[PDB]
Amino acid sequence: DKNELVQKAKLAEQAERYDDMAACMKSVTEQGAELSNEERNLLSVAYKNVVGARRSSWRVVSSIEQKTEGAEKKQQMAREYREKIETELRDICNDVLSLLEKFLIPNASQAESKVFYLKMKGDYYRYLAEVAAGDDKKGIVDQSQQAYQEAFEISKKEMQPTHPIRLGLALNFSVFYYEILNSPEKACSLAKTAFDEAIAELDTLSEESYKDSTLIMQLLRDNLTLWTS
Amino acid sequence: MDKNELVQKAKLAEQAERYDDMAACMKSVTEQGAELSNEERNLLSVAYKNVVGARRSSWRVVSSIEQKTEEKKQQMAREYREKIETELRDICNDVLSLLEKFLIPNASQAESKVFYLKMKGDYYRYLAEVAAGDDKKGIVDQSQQAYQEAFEISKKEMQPTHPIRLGLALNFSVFYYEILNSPEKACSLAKTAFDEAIAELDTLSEESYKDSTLIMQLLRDNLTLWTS
Amino acid sequence: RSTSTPNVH
Amino acid sequence: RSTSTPNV
Repeated sequence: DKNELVQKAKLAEQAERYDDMAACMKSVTEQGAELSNEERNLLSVAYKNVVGARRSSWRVVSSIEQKTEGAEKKQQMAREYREKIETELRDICNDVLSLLEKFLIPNASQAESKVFYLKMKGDYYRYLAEVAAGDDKKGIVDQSQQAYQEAFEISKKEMQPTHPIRLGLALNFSVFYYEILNSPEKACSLAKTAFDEAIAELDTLSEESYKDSTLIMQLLRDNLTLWTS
Repeated sequence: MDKNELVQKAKLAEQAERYDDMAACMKSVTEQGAELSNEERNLLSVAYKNVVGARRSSWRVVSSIEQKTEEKKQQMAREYREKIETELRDICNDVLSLLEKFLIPNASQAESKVFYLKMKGDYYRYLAEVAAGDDKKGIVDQSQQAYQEAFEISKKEMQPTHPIRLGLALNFSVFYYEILNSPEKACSLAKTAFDEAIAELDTLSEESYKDSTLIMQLLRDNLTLWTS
Repeated sequence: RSTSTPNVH
Repeated sequence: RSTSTPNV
């Protein structure tokens, strides 16, 4: 019952149980019908929290693995755990990504929905990239670039420069440039122009998303200052 | 796998904030039958405290929602509480049984006896937080008795400033306030453990002063809170 | 570490 | 809410 599955999802969220939360919204999406946008947001929160817990564990242990340059035994132990954490992290990304390919992107009927799910697809391939090594990696990076790019094209054409979603896409796509493709200048100019373009049209801000747009603009500018360091 | 390897795995898991992994490691260390070193003991305690801690904290949130929904919203909140509850009893039963089978019987010196008897008091207390029915009065008394024997062994064999003694008072006092609903016995217990330790700040050491003073601060804060 | 888009939310 | 012994 999509409305039960959704009500439990918010219960899961208040209890800080994001894997339960993510399981509810997963099965909602699987009912094959277009997600509402309170629904869409519930799915995005769940999986961002579920995947983010693994990303953060990965980074801690990956770091231990590098600070233990043999120390072979400690380094072997760290490697093994890293790879165990990776495989949780890949299952999570593949889960999301198959939801995107199978239901959410095909059912997206409005432009804002397509930019949102294509960004999300850019995001989950980027999390796979953070963690890919070798043969896998170029393919994975290409897919992330391609989703962001498509999203970026639609959002430039359809949305106001201060729209939270267009701003967030520019934020994440610029992060992809800097962090995954090691191209800081491209990252800086993508973020600079998204910032400047939103300053040029502050009249387009609305009461109900004012807050998010404003926060993302600040995050754009903070990365820039970090990247120019 | 061998003890020392499992310990290092527990420390990785801890560092990665993956406490279920951490508890699974230390459980299996315990299950080997050897008496736990006290680094190990601490690792077992941290993993399991963080594992039940999450449940305890989700239980409280969903319980709060349940009591305050007056539909079929309440049915859904009840079922979720109960699911959380059952995970949480599975966590306390597990520790409880590792305490009965390995840890309490292997405990050679007074210190470890107090430590584990305390932990047995705590995990019964977590069961008590969550118990309804005929279950309850027995869970409680189990807790009270683990604390009480722990308390006696500490008043006789540890200094007033031992962090493990001080910690028992702190939790024993919480049991009194929160479970037995005896605020007056709780304050008296905390206040005497605070005063006796404060009269001996000298005798603290470098391995223990941070822990002993921090617990002392918490005895006082609880005192402040319960006198309101 | 660069900052990406947080939850609203 | 009362405070119990934290982790070391």
